[PDB]
Amino acid sequence: IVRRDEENVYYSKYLNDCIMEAELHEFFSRELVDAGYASCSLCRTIDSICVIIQCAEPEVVMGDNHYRLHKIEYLLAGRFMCDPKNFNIWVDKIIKRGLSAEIMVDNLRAKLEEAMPIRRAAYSIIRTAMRAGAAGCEVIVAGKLRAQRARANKFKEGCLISTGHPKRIFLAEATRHIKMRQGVIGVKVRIYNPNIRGAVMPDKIEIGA
Amino acid sequence: MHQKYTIIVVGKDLKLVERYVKSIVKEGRAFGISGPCRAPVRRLTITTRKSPCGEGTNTWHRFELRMYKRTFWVTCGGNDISTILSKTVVIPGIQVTVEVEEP
Amino acid sequence: MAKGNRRDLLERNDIEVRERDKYTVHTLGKKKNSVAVAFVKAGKGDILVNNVPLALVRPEILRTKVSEPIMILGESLFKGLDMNIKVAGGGHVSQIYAVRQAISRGVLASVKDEAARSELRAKLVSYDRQLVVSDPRRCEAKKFGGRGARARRQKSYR
Amino acid sequence: GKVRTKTIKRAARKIVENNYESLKPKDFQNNKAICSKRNVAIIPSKRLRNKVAGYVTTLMNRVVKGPVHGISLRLQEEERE
RNA sequence: ACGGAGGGGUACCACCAGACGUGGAGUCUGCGGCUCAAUCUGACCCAACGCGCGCACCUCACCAGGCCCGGACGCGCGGAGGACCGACAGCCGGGCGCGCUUUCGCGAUCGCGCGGGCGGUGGUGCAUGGCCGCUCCCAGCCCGUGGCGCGAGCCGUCUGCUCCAUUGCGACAACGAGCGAGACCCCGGCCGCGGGCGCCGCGGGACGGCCCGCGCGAGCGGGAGGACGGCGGGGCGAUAGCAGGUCUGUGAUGCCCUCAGACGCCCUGGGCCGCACGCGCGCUACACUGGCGGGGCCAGCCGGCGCCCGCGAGGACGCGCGGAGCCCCCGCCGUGGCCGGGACCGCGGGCUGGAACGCCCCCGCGCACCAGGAAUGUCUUGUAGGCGCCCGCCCCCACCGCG
Repeated sequence: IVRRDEENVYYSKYLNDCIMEAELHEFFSRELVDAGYASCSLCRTIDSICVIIQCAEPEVVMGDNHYRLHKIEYLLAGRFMCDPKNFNIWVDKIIKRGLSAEIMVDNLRAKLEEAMPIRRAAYSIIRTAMRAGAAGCEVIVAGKLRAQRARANKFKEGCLISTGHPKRIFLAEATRHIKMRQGVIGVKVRIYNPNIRGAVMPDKIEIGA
Repeated sequence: MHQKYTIIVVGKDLKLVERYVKSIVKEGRAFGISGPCRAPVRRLTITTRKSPCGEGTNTWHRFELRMYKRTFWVTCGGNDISTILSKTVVIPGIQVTVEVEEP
Repeated sequence: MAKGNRRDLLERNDIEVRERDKYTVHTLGKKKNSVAVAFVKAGKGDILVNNVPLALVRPEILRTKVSEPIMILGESLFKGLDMNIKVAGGGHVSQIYAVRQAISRGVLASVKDEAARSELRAKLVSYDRQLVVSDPRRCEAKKFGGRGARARRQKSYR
Repeated sequence: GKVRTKTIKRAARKIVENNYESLKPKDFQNNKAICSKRNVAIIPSKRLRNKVAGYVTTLMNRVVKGPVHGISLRLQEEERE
C-alpha cells in the first residue's frame, strides 16, 4: 500500500545532517581550543540553521562585538552552501568544568606543553575534579617520557567503573595527542560521576528507618 | 481553510520521539485531531573488522542506527496555513527531531 | 510472502463485512513463524483452510494429524458448528500444527459451561499437550566464527 | 539461579527487622509489595526487587521456626525476664 | 616459575557414548619454490595461509617509456628599448609545439643565485601514539588504621562446607572499604492498556516462590502448577603485561632518505594471474534413502512491475507495484564409469566498458572419481546436518564473508 522509494528522502535527509555535525565537532576542536570547547548540537530549522555550543568562557569565542562568531557563520555557510544570515549560532556555558573530561584534558595538554612535570599536572587535575564532586578520576600519560623505551605511568585517586552498560552514562572519557621533540605523548582521562543528572546507578539500594 | 496537511517527525533515539509525540497530541486536540502511526523501524547495519591491520582472531564489530518515524496526517482540513504554525511553535523545541509538513 | 502479524489477517477482512459479523468466536494457533486465525460460528459441520476443505490438505500423510481432535472428542460438536481457518507463515508442517491447535482451542471456546471445558481439556491434553499449549522453541541466531549457531570454522594447527 | 550476592542479604536483613509487622513468612506477593513501597526501600530495578523479596521470605520463615543471628527482632521482650 | 610431587575442583577450543566430517579425486582461492623486464609487499604453532572488504584502466606500490613544476616566502642582481609563456606548415616520433627548418604572437601573473619550504603506499612497529590480538570461553586485584619481622615480605586476602564463579556460610591479629563477578543493556517467548497507512509504544510476569526429603547454615534431589524453571542467545569487559601486528588508514608522528634526467604529480603499454613441485580454508561428486520430464504448493532478514520481440541470455517502449528450494503427486530409466560426474576442447550469439584478457546463453566432445593410508577437526533443541534466499566490496562477476 506504500512505496519505500519516497521515505528514503526523509531517512537520507537525517543521515546527511548527522554527518554534517561531526565535521563541525572536528573543526571546533581544532579551532576553539582556547574557549573551553566541549561539544556541539544542531537544529535543522528550514528557514535557518542553529548551532549550540558548550564553552567554558564564551566571551572569548563571542569576540568583541560578536566578531569571531560572525566571521565563523559566514564561513560555514559557504562550505555547507546555505544562505548566510540563515546560519546563526548560539553559545552555552558549562558551569561544572571539573565534571567535563574535555576541559580537563585540554588544560592538561596546555600545562604539559609548558614543560611542567607530569606528576604535578595530573594530581592538580584530580584535585580539581574531586572539589567539583566526583567519585574518581584516572589519568594516564604514555610515551617516551624518559630517554627511550617508552612506558605508561598512570595516576588515580578514587573508585572507578570499567565494565557494563553504566559506563556509557556515568563514565566520561577523552583523549589527545601531544607532539613534542622526543615524539608523541598520549594522554587520556576518565571521570566517574554516579549521581549525575537524575538517573540512579543500579545495584544501589537505599533503605528507610 | 482545508489543506490535507501531514506531519512527519524522525529521530534516532526513542525517548524524545515519544515525548514530542505527547506534546503534539496535547496541542492538536482542538485543531482537529492528531493520532499517530508508528512505522517499522529502519535499522541501519554496518559490520566492520575490529582490527585496522588484519591480525589475530577474526573479530567483528556490529553497529547499527535505529531510526524511528511517526506520522500525524490527521490535521487534514482541520488546520489552516497559519493554524499549523500555532502548535508547531507551542510544542517544545527539542534539539534534534526532524520535522516536515506537506499537504 | 505472507507475514502472519499483518492487520489484514488478524481481522480477516477477507470475509465480507455482513458475513464477518456472524462469526462470534476467534482463535489463534502458532508454531515457528506460522500463525492461524479461526472464525467459528454456528452451522452443520464444515471446515475450511485457505478456502480448501480439510480432506484435501496437501502433505497428504498428515491429514490424520489435522483430523485428530475430531476423532478424539467426537464429531458431535463439530457437526454442530462450522469453521473457516486461514494460516500464513513458514512451512507446510508448521502450518499443519498451527491449524490443529486453532481447531482445538476454538472448539474449546464454543462451549460456555466451564466444567465441560475443563473436562474436555483433561480428555484432550492427556493424548497430547501441544494441542493447547504453543511450542515455544524458535530459530536461533548465528555467530561470526563460522557458518552456524554453534559450529565453528575448522582449525589447522600446522 | 542460586546467586545471593552480599547486597541481597544485607538489604533483606535490614528491611526485615524494621518491618516484621508488615511481612509474612511465606507470601511472595505481600513481601514484594512492601519492598516496592517507597517508605521502606528504593529498588532501582525489578529483578532485584523480586530476589530481595524471595530472600526475605526465606529469612522470615527461618525466623519463625527459630531465632536467627544478626537480626535484632525485638525478642528482648520474651527474654528480658 | 617449574615438577614424569601429593590433595581438592573444572571445560565438547578435554574425555566417555555417539554424530558429521578433513586428509582420497577434479576445481576456486591463499601460502613457499621455479621462471621472467616485473611476476610489488606484510604475517609463519595455538596466537600466519577467502586475512590486510571483488586487481583489464584508476586502485598500485613493481617493469619499458615520456609531459609538468603545482620551486611557498625573504636578500642580491636583471628586466618592458620586452621577464616568462603559446602556435600553422613539414618531418622525427607510440603520441603531444617533446625535439627539429623557419616567425608569428603573449605581456612582468616574474628570471637567475643564495637561505628556506611543500610533497613522498620511501626505512626503522626493536624510538613512539591510537586501535586490535593474546595471557583470558580465565576469578581474580588492591587501599586506610592496626599487628608480626633488622629486612625483602606476611596477616587481612581462609588446609572447614557450598557455588559456573574471591558465589556465599561459619571462624580467625585483625577491623573497615573498593574494583572485577553479578547487577546492567539488546533480542525472543505469555498477558494487559493505548494507538493504528505499515503492528508498534507503555507496563505486568519467575522469585530456588510452593510441597516433600535432607543440611545449624549457605544450599543440594524429586513432584507440581505454569508461556517459560533453575547462568535462553548476544553486548560491555578488571590489575599487570608481550620488544605480538599495524609508520602501506589519516593535516598521528621522532630520526634517517628523495627532492628538477624526481621515490613528487600526470599520461601509453605490461605485470601482480605466469608453472616439472610441497600444503591451508572451501566447492562439486562417487548414485535407486537416486537422476530426468510434467504438475501442486508454503518463508524470513525483507522486497518493483506491465506490454512487445527473441529458443535463450538479453533488448525497445511504459508505468508504480511486489516472494523459493528441499518436500508431495504422476511417469521414464533399471546397477551398466549407464540417462551417475561435468573438467577439457571446436564452430556460433550477446552484456559492461574509451578499451575484453572479463561474465552470460546454444550445438557438439564427454577428464579424474566405486566412500578414500599413516594422521586430524567440530558438535547437546529448533542444536548437527541437509535446502535455498538476501546484503558487503562491485562498470561486469561470489565456490568468500556478515546474516
